[PDB]
Amino acid sequence: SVRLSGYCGSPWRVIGYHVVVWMMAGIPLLLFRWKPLWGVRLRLRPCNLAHAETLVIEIRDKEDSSWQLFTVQVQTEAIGRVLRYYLFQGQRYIWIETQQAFYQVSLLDHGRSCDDVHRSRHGLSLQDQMVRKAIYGPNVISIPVKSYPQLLVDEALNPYYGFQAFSIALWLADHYYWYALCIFLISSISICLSLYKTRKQSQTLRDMVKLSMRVCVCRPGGEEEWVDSSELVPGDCLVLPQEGGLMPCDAALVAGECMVNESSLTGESIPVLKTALPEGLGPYCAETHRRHTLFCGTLILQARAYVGPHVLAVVTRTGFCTAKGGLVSSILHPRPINFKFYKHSMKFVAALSVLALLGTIYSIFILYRNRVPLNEIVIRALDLVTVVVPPALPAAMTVCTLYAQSRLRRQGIFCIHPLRINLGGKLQLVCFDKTGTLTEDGLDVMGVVPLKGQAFLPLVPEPRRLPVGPLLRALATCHALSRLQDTPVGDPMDLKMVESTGWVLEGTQVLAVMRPPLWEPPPVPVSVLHRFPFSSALQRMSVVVAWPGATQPEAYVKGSPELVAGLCNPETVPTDFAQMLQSYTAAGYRVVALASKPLPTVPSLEAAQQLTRDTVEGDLSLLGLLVMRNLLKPQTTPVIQALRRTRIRAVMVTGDNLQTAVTVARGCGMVAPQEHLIIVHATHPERGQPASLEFLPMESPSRHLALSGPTFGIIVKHFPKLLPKVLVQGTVFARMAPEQKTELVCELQKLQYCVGMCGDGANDCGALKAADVGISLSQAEASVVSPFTSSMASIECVPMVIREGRCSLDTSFSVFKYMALYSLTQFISVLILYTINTNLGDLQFLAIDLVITTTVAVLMSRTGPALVLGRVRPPGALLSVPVLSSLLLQMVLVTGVQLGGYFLTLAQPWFVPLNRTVAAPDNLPNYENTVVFSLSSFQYLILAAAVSKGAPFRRPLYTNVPFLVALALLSSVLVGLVLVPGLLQGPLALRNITDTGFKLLLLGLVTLNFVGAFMLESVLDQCLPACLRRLRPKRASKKRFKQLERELAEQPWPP
Ligand SMILES: *[C@@H]1O[C@H](CO)[C@@H](O[C@@H]2O[C@H](CO)[C@@H](O)[C@H](O)[C@H]2NC(C)=O)[C@H](O)[C@H]1NC(C)=O
Ligand code: ALF
Ligand SMILES: [Mg+2]
Repeated sequence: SVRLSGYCGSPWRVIGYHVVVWMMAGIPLLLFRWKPLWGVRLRLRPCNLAHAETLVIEIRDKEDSSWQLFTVQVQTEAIGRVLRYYLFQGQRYIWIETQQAFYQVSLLDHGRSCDDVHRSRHGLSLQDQMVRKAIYGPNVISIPVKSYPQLLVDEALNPYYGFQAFSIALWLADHYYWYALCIFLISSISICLSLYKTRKQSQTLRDMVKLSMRVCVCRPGGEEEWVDSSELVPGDCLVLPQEGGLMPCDAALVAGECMVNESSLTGESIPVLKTALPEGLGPYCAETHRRHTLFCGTLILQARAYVGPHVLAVVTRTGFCTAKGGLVSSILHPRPINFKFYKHSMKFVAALSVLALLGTIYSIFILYRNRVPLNEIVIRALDLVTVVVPPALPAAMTVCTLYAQSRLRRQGIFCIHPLRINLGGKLQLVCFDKTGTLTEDGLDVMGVVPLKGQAFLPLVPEPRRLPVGPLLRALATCHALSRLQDTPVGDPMDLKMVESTGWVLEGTQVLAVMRPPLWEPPPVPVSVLHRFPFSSALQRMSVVVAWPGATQPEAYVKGSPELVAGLCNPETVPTDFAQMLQSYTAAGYRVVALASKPLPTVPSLEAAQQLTRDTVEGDLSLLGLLVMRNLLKPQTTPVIQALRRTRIRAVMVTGDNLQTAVTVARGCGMVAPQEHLIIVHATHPERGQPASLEFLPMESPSRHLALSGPTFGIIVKHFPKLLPKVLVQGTVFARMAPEQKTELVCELQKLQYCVGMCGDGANDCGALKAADVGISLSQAEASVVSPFTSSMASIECVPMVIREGRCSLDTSFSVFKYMALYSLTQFISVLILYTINTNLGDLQFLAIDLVITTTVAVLMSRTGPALVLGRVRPPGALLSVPVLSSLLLQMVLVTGVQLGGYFLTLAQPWFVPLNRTVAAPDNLPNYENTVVFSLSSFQYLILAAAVSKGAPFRRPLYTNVPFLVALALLSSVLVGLVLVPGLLQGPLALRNITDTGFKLLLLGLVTLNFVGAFMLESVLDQCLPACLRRLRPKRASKKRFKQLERELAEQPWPP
């Protein structure tokens, strides 16, 4: 469905439109452009799609008519005859000139037979390498680092900077030099900080994503060590390293068997067995199988060659095509954040521009009636537009976030992009990674089962209180651990077993001698006679150990419990073992069984110790099983209760097994004991019969759903109508691919849920960016991508960022209301004086614009958040009846006092009219200016105090002593300026009033509007919500999640 079009034109015609916009640099274009689509369409000069410079790709969603616009450069490279390559949206769409046909990179895949990949077991000649290198590019994910001019274009395209630039120009023209400098300097640091930050993030991301490991391509002429790094081709063959190696390319292992860590892909640190691909005549690609294939970013722990000279693999995917590359494409190319407040603010700012256009005509006509010079009128008309639309408004709103960032830094939460703190306020759903976020990172031995008799025996709580004798020996001496300088080096689970007992590891053939904790309530310090490894096929490791009693040694074999049972004698094995194993597996307790064979072998003789691995392990008595699980965390259960009490929903997104997710979620309190959990499985249509949705309930002593990634895939394609019904009711998503984690967050946010991701990353990094609020719980990988990074290493960060957001959004509402009211009250004062051929004097404007607004705006935004989270949520809508009503009614009172005062001043007999001949600047001292300015000054202080709500989301206003002091000291200066004739009257161009009575009445008008404003705001705040229900009782929410929850209330999908 993509709309791809070719382009060419006359060089003079291209230079012509470069004279129109490129000389202008675009900043006028956007000043005359609502949106660029109309311009974009035919700005570029069209041609045959055969030959092009850039390509207009317009991608349409047919269903929603989603005609998204893109323009993409044409790559021309010579293999030996030039081939056309197009780098669309990251990925390579390759154009064959001969067939006039676009073909995307990875269209090679035709379901290439398992046998086809086997046929290409060895990489072809330098001619094949040469062309493949041209077809697929280098084996790298190329993150572009853009230039300061290119970054400056995108930042400075923002229309407000255009308006600020226009404003600063007019201010330098009208001689308002002091404030002009302040707005320019504030802008300069803001743009610079944005540019510096933008470059740094790309630089760090480019550094992090780049992998530089030298590899050995396998070719009969070409199979040599470290022959290349970035040259490895999608068809090429490679030798897997015999030890630890980080895989550069997604590949399939032709020969041998390997153990890999998939922590990048899944987030589970436990090693996974990969075996040599069976040669398959059937035309099947490995994509579906996903089983015998090692992915880019995975670590090969162990690589074992048995059938061949070395472990041998064939590449499948390279560069941007690999899954890692898919995630890099996911973290690049980001959709903008949809926030009702920010768009509604721009609509309100636009509405003020319509009032400015009206104001300009009133200014023009009345000044023309005043018969002022034409020159004056054009500067003054424009000046009013800058009075109406406040040029500092963005800078003011940032001050709220800047404070909240500082509080968060003290709490240990390091937040880049502080405007994202506001999004914290609106969060309705927090999505959680399981491993190293909600649960503890390493599996911990919970207990051991004795098997004393024929049947199994009860689990022992404390390994430190080891039962003294053979179990105590077995647990202490069951080590694969290598001795290190004041440390045991080895596998964490093996370390945990040794640690949990409390025994410490320090003859001719005596190896790694085992000793006690050095408290006696048996010390019996013991030597390991023989040691046999945990081969992945075998699933068993055997340690022969002899205690210092001149006794027969015992051989302890630790293995997978079924294999241990198979090896173990049937009299030793219990019938209940299967049920016990099943129960512990279902509980999420890792079951690893240790068996004992009494051995009639002379100790300290290598001949006696030496036997066949299978013969030693062949028949034994099961000594016990070992049970290990994640312990949730200390603070995990509390945080989830608070979120659930607040009515914020919690969705467990894990890359782990669904059975584990079910038990941890129940423990977490995501699913409470009363709450009923349904398991949803979708069977794919492999037989051609269409896909079947199956719903199975879970029994335990707000109905919600548990899903797997495969199921999610089948629902996202084969049940599109039902996906919404899943998403609004699904609380556990398990075995989810790192792409699927992003996709969950994408489909949640299209349902109008404001969504927050908390995770330790490398798998959820995509979700961390995608989510409106992204919290990293690790300083590596996650930290770089996440807007918010904790160092606390708990879920307890999530409530703090909600609280800080709720304060920040409520403060941001008040600061916008203040900045709106200040611009309008100045707009009234300027127009009121303009009617009489007068203006607010220079240095009077400076008093209001510089000293008053800055002081109240900086000091009103200090208020920290409310102590405890409440069910009520801060409003998201700035363009709404409650806020607009407050502004309209406040302005009526404000206009009232000013007009009343002016006419009262006219009414008094001492009053003398102004010159009206000489101009607004020329008539420096005048009663009308003095009374308007004197009344107006107090209103800016009054409005600031009135708009600060405080109590529900922030600490009480009285707690903000600095703000009250600031208002008190500023109020004193103003009250002094009216009451006493002062030197300052000369600089501020104010005429003293003889009648103290009139001045006391003028203060009277101030105290009327003070009491009035506070009462007017309070009464509206109290009654308007009640009035809303009276006016519209049946009023229903527009948010899609709210509607779907209602539908579900009427009739339940999977009942
Ligand atoms: C108001 O405007 C000015 C204030 O300085 C004064 O007007 C000037 O007065 C002188 C005589 O003192 C005349 O020669 C000028 O023609 C006046 N010019 C203008 C432009 O007004 C005076 O105080 C007031 N003007 C009038 C006309 O009374
Ligand atoms: F640690 Al996870 F999905 F549970 F990355
Ligand atoms: Mg994790």
